[PDB]
Amino acid sequence: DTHKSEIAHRFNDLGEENFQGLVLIAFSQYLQQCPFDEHVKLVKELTEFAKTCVADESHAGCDKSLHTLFGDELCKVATLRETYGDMADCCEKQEPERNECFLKHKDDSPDLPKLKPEPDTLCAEFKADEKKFWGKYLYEVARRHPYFYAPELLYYANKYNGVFQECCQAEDKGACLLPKIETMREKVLASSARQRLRCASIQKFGERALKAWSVARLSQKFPKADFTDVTKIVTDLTKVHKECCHGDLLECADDRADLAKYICDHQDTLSSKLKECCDKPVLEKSHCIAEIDKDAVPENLPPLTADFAEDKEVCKNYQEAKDVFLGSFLYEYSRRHPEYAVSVLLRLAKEYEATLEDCCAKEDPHACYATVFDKLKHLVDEPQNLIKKNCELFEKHGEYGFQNALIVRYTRKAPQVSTPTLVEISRSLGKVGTKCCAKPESERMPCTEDYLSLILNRLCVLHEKTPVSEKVTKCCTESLVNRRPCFSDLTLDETYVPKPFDGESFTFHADICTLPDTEKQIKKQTALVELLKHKPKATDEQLKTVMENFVAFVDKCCAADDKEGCFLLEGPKLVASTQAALA
Repeated sequence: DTHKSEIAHRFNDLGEENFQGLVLIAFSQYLQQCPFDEHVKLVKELTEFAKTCVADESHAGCDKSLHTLFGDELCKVATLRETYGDMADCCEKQEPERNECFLKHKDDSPDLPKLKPEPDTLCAEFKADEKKFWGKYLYEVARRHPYFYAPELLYYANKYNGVFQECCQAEDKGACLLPKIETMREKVLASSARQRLRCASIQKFGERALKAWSVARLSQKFPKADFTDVTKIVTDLTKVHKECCHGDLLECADDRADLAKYICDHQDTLSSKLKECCDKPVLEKSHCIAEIDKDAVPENLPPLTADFAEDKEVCKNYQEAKDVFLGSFLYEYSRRHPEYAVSVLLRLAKEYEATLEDCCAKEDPHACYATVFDKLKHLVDEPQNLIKKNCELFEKHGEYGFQNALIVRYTRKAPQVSTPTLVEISRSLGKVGTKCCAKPESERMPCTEDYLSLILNRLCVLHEKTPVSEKVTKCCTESLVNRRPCFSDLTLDETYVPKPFDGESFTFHADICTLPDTEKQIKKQTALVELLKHKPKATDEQLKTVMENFVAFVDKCCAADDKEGCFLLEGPKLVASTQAALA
């Protein structure tokens, strides 16, 4: 809800420290290139005005919307616009427009230096000023991921500190810290992808899509809940995510706290896994609930054919009460299948929907949709063969082998996409092997579908910033829930006109010899993409030969005395070699 003084309301609800955090996150996600201390000052200033309004709401300005209050604060420190971008055009414009402009200016792949844990330096900062060091962590992560789930970011900031709380007390700082923060960094990135997809769902496919996702999601976590309760929690959660994804972070965090209290207050009718969450403080409590496993399927449930195929009122309910009727279907189908991926559950509901839209226009609707479930049961089969086929490729060729094959397959599907993007996304798609293939059946599809929906979303967010491929635009915008099988159906893009020439686009150099093995990979794989981009019908067999010429060439020259000399005298016969194998 809103109060006359929203700043007062949020500071009271949230308490200073999380108020401060979220305001830092907001500024850092709005101005991802601005320096830390210009932000800290903006936050100290908002905080003081917040305090004023708390003491006296009757004071001037206190009734201003949070947008107003944020933007005039950003616009003061930032007259800086030169090596910024176009954006200082926003400040000039007024509200509600200046805010939209801001939001529109969020950069999904800023080009900021990957940060390298320097254990001693960071431990120093912790001693001087934990608070600053807390906020330092927030600033760094928020600006690299400007849609990161803001109250979850506070949770992570606290764990990041409680880590140095523990290891900065050590003789071996590194051997302590650097395991912890690598492990935590992986979750942070996973959280970041999950949220980018939530914000893509509402932003490009409307609030309806996000709502469907949550019904499916929540029905899997609390399957013993009735559709009334699920519907109430879905409503509250959709609004939490709507606020967070629109930058309304004080309102997000506050509504999320209220929700987490409602869940915990009702835990006896929701899931017995909540016992482990519900005595925790607020942010840990919310995080634990976010992370909750599905529950077991409730026993003694009737068959879905009852309400969904047999009920005389099917077309009636679909026509008269469409969104809630599909909602009910999604809930009932989802609570019965924890072994299903959410994007799959949603795919099934869309196909159920599409069948009714065909069938209810006919003379005998029931004759037409009677068998709808046998059809949907089969849509679950499609992924299985390919998932199976890919896990076999992974077992036989490991992660590297599986990324190289994906690089060939996605370079062929989308040869216009920039080489660093094709490398990044292939490399992430290939990690699905490691993540999912040694799972059992009950988790395997959800594992794979889930993780692919997250990385394909990354591709589409990147592609929206610079659209280059017709077929990518198509799969990204056609249907959210069908993105994975769309990208799968994509074949060699015959509309692509090959890279005729350049002067030796990719050359290996003696520098390569010292890079860490990881980075030597990304160099080989870049070179693979460039090979494919110039000879877009090269065969699997030709491609494996040239990769083998890449590896033989580097091994020979990295093992040479005059390393750079070998790259320069022998480089040329790799170019000819490749030429000769491609004919």
